[PDB]
Amino acid sequence: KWWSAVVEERDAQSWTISVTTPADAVIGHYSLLLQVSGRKQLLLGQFTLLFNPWNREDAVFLKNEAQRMEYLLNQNGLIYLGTADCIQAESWDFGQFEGDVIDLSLRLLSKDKQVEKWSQPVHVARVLGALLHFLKEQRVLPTPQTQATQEGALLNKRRGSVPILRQWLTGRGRPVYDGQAWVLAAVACTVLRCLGIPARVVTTFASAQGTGGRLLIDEYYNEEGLQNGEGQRGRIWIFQTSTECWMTRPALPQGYDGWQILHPSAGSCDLVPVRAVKEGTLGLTPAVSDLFAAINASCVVWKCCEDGTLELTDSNTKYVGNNISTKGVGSDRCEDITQNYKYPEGSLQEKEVLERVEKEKMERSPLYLLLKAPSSLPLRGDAQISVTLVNHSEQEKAVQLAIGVQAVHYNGVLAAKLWRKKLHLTLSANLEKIITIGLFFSNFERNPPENTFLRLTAMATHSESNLSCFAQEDIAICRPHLAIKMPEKAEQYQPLTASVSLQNSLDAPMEDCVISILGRGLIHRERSYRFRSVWPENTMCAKFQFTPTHVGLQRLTVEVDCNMFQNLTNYKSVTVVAPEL
Amino acid sequence: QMEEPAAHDTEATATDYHTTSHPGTHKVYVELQELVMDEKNQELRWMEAARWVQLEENLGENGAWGRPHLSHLTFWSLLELRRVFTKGTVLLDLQETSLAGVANQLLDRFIFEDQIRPQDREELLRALLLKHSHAGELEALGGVKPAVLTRSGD
Amino acid sequence: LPALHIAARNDDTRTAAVLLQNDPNPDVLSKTGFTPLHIAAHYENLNVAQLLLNRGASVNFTPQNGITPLHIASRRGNVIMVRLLLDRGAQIETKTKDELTPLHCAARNGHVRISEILLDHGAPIQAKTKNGLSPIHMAAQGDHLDCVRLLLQYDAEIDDITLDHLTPLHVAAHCGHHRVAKVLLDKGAKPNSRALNGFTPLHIACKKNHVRVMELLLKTGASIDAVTESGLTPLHVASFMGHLPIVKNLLQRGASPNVSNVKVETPLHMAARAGHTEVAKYLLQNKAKVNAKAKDDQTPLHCAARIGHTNMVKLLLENNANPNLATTAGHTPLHIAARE
Repeated sequence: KWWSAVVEERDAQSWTISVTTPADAVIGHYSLLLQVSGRKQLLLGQFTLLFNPWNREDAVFLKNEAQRMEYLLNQNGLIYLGTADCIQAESWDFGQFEGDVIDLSLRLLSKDKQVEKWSQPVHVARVLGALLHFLKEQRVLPTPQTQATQEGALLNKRRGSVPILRQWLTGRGRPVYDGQAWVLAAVACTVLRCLGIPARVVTTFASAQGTGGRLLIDEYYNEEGLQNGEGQRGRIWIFQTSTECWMTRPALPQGYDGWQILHPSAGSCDLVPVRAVKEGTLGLTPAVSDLFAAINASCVVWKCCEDGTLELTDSNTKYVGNNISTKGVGSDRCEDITQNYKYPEGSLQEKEVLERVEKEKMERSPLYLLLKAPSSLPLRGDAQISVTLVNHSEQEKAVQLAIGVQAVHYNGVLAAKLWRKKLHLTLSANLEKIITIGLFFSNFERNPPENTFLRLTAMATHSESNLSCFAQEDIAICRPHLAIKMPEKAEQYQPLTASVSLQNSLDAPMEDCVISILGRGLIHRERSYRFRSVWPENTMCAKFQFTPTHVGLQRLTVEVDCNMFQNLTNYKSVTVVAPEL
Repeated sequence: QMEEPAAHDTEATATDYHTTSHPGTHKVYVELQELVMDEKNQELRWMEAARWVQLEENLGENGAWGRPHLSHLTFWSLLELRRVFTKGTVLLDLQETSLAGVANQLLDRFIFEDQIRPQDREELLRALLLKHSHAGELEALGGVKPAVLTRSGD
Repeated sequence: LPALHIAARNDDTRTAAVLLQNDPNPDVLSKTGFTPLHIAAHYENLNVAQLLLNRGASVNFTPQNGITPLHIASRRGNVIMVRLLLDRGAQIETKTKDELTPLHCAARNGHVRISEILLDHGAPIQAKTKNGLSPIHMAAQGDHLDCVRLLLQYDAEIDDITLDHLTPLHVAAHCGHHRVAKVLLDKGAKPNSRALNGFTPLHIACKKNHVRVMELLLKTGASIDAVTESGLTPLHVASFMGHLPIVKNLLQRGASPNVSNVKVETPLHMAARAGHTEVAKYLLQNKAKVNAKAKDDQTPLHCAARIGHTNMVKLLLENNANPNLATTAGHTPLHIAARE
């Protein structure tokens, strides 16, 4: 069990010595020294020591093997973005198994000065999370306020994690702007996957990032149906990425081993087991209450007016923190672990836990509407939406209806004002009425930014009664599909021709077609090719030739840029086998 | 027809390959080989000609290495090296373990940069995969003569 | 031999190697009766698993339970063990004591990759356990979305029933999963499908108080009006269970309190049978005729008198239901109040 070494096989000029290791030892660069009774101590070499999910007796131990290869041995991951109604993955390459990454991580570790508490993964994980949160707050520059579409192809293209790590440590590459600040979790996951701690990257849709400790959220809205002013201390973000690591908690009471969420705080970090988040034990860790409140809290919406007096409005309840998903194992598809995070809504158990957390915190319409809107809207296209109105009053009534459309960032930051429309209606005889209206991009006021999502709001003010009805929906913009034609299995050291096809669904002719292909173990670094103009009716189909080199399971990615849009990516996997002897 | 496009180079992502790894210092030993053909059968193969441990040491036709001596080069050589190195092709930090992968990536970069025609890739790839002899086998060969490859392969 | 299974648990290769060098027994039973191969498939220790499979390890070696090692391997989810046991030979179509196939437990646990491998290896998609439950029903129970997506992509007959006629939408609404309801909706379903009792999925949503399923079903266009084989309505189910926000939404979205069952009963008569107060106030606020007759022409005071609960009476007398009114038998609210 303890440090041991046996000399098993003996030759007249050689010994074969088998060194053994303890289950709980500090990781880092070691050095071996041999000291006979006579001579000075002799240096024999250097090595490094990491964690192993294969040993039964170690603390950080995973039983399943395929989970190890997915969460620790894999390099080609996916990150899911978009709304929960249509989710689009983007292929990513952590590249944790480069040469210098381990030494970089150890150089980051060495600013702690508490050496022996490096033997345990809890302290290392907490310190690395804190330092990485400080480093992201240090080296992240805000976005350029001026509009630069010709360089928008370069501001928001990402190649991986190691360049971001290099530019964060040294600042000798392209910076990472506030438009994509969600990479941090992935970076940390990369670091743990480098170090030996199993980890994965989850995405929570419709999260309430902001202030915490309170289970109520205020929102301010214009008379016309927009948001007066910008920003708020606590707002509901569209999505939020987080990092999960698998280990066992001996310091906690018994019964909480497994997955933990890594949560930095504005610096001390901490990690929380998922069963602790579901059960709701606030006093177990100072951070559980805010993160669990961040998941199931309710919002109220206020109506601003010309006088400055704020008014409560009757709206449909919207959900927060739904459809958390991650990359499935052994495939290229998404899986939802939301049953591990919440009880089914409307159970006895969830009502019980709500009553318990509320008990712990206590110590501390004559007409309405509803909206049907599509889940996805094509670029340079159009769609239809419908709003119904049902009144409950024997008398007729006049109403003023306003509709607003505006772009918003992924962190609740307002982006651009797009469209507004105001009209008058008269409901009668307690009969429902449906209004269907189209939405064309030509009728808008501005071109949308690179990465935004449209928010459509509807406000119905009764002329007689000041109590008004309100509804909101969010829609993401979808891009045309990119067809990849390729055989499933390939032989090593053989030519292979892949095809890529694109149809110009847009109403405008494309110019400056610039595409790029890359992939690990297929092409050394990157390539690029240029093309002619593509008219709105015709398509473009092209073919490339390469040869696989590293046997196993790979995937390649292509990325296209043009004048209408930039950084349109797609990917495709392949299994290559050894050649026949 | 499916139109073959043109390449384009733009090195915004060049910064995205610069490791910070200080490699360390190491001595070098240079060995030169070129295409020849033995007399008993008309088969081309690579044969070494000299080594550069400290000085240029050449290998004779009899198979014995001579004396070390100073290194003198020729002027036409330096001209052609400057011309071909000014417009040459570089491949840095290759991640390989066998020569065939290096050859394949070299061919892909040649085709990508319009260095060679696609119809010549097979013959040169056949050339670069022949057996590489050493100093012990020369007396077994019975003599060799320099040969040049051809499109037909003869 | 009670320690050979411990050697399997710890993957002790040399000890088991000696144990099979001396002894010729490749399979012995514990007190439960499980072989060392069962725990080797459990803890994924494959060196001793290969050593056992080299000699005599019958892949179809069933105890009285009938649980194959393939069943446990599909239960805990070990992929490489499934591939190894299928390479060495495996009978896919077997039954347990409960006639469970490995696909049943695979769909129940949620391991989608093992199910893809199994359907690749010729496992029959259509099957029937002791009850007759399809694997999609169990996969819809355990809230496994993408596994359901995979069975839909490969092959699935959506509107399937079992001994109690249950579409997977029905068990989805009984287990409270709106995501599988969405996918099963957009792929294909029928809201009109009824069980043996005659219940709509709206009835199940009114019973188990799931809200997102009710909103999605009504956004689909499931009819407000519906007739149970007993004669009730989904508003009647929501009133009988005492869920206020479901009543609020369904009565907001268009409903009629004036409705008659096979015994003429409003949701007020059937609600004051239990005395849920807030739903009664909410239905009374909108247009409902409190002066009403039941099957035996009992006023809501008659059904409210048997409870003995006070303020339901004061709310009913707020809309001045008269105590002068009496039933066909002559009984009055005073008569029933003195009876109870």
